[PDB]
Amino acid sequence: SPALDVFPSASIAPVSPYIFSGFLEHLGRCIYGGILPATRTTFPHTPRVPCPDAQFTETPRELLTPEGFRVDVLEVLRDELRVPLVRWPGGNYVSSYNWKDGVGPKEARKRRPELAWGGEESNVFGTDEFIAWCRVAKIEPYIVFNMGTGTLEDALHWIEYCNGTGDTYYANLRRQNTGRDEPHNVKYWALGNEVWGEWQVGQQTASAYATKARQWAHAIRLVDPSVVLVGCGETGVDHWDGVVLDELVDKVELHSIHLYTGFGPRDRSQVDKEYGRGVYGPDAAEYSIEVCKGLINKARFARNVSKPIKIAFDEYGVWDETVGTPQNGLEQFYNFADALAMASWLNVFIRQADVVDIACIAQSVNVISPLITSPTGLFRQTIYWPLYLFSRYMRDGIAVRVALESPTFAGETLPQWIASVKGRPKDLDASAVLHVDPGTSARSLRVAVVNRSEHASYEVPIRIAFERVGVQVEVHELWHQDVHARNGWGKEDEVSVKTRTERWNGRWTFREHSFTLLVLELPQ
Repeated sequence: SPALDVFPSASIAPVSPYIFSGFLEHLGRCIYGGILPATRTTFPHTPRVPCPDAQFTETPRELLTPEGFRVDVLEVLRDELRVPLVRWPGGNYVSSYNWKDGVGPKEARKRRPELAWGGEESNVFGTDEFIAWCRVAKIEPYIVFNMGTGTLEDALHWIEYCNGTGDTYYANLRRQNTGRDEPHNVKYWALGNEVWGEWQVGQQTASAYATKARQWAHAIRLVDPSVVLVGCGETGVDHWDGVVLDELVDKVELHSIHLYTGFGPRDRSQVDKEYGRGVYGPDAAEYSIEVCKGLINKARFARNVSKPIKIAFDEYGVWDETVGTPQNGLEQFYNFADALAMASWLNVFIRQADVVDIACIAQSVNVISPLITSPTGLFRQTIYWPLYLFSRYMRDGIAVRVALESPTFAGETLPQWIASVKGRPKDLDASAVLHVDPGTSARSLRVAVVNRSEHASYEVPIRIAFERVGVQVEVHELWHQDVHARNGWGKEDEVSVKTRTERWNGRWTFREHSFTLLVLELPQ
C-alpha cells in the first residue's frame, strides 16, 4: 500500500544548479537553424545543393541579436530555463574537430566534412562566437577536447587561447580576434567524447584512454592550474569506468557518464510494451550512478585523494535511434510518456545530488530536444515542462531523503537488465528539496512525484517528519489522457503545466501516468 515519508532533517546534499545544464553539438539544426539562423545552406542543404529560393523563409532581422543569435531561443534557455552551463561542441562531432578551423576572420575559416553524422561544417560558429553566445545567455562554457584525431599540443593551445593572460602567441591571437584583452576563462573542460564507443573516431580501450588522459590532464593543468577537468567515463557501471577512475582521480575533478532512455535494440512491434520500456528507463541511471559512487571512492582510496570527485551526467535524455537519425538531424517529436521519462530522470539527479554535480540535457535545441525551432518561431516539447519545473522549483535547496512504498512494474524494461539486476521498478517515484527563501527565511518543501503506472491511480499518505505543514499547498501538475499526445505547430500547449492551490490534508492522489510537483509551506 503506497506511502511517502519525507525527512527534511536528513540532508543528502545541496542541489547543484548545474544539474540543469545544456548541450549543443554541431549536428543537424542545433547550431545553424537553432541558436543561429537558418541559411539556404544550413543542414539539410549545402552550398552545392542549396534550398530553392522559392522555398526559403529567412529568420527576420528583428529576431536576432547584433552578433547574429536567435533572441527567442535565448529567451527560452536563459529566462525560462535559466540554463547555467552548456557543453560544446559536441559529443561525436568533437572527435574530428580542429578548433583552429573555427577562429579568426570568418572568410579565412575552413569548411570541413562532418564525419560523425555526414554533413559539411562551415565553422562560422567557433570558439569566440560560442563564448560570446554564452555571455549573452549568461551561461558558463564547458568545452570538450578532441581526443579522436586531436593531439595534446592542439589541446594545450586551445586552453592557452581561451584562458592565457600572458604575452604568448595563442593568447595574443585571441586578443586580436576579439578586440579585447580579457581571457575567455573557460573553467570546465572534458577529456574527450565517448572514447569507448565503437562509432567514435579514435576509439580506444579503457587502459589506453586512461593512460593517455592521465598525460593530457597533467599537461593541461600546467597551462591553467585552476581548470576543472572531466574524465571520459562510459555509463558509470562499466569496467571502463573503474579503469579510468583508477587512473584519473588525482588529476581531474569530475567523471563524465552518458545514458539515453528509449534507446536500443528491442522488438518494437510489441507496441504494448513501449510505454514501460520508456518511462521506467531512468532506473538504469540511478543504479549506475550508485555503482559509480563506489568506484570513485575506491579510486580515491587507491591514490589517497582527499578531494571529492563528482559525476557529470553530461549527456542524458530520450532518444530512439530509429526515430532520430543522422538523415533527419536527430529530430524526435516527444509525447507525454516521454515527459514522464524526463521527470524520472530529474528525480534521479535530485536523489543523487551528493554526487551528480553536472547534468546536461542532450540536446538543448532541435537535436532530440526540449525545444524545436522554425525560421520564424519555436515550440516547447512535452519534455520541456519537467525540466522547466525542476529548474524553477527544485534548485537552490537541499535535497532531502524520502522513503517510498509503491507497487512495482512486472513488465519488460529497457534496458532489459534493470528488472533482473536492479529489481522491478516502482510505479511511484519521488524526490524532495527543502528550500529557504533568502529574503524572508521562509521554509518550503518541494516534492516531485511521478506516477509511472500506465493504468493505476494511487492515493498516498504523505508524512513530513518533525515539521508542521502549512494549510495551503501549491500543485504543479502534468497530465494527459493520451500518453501518445505531443506538442507541435498549432498545438503548442497540448501538453502543458496546470497550476492550482489546494488545502493540505496529509494525503494526495497521483493519477495514472502523471507528474505532480507539490510545494508545501513549513511554518517555523
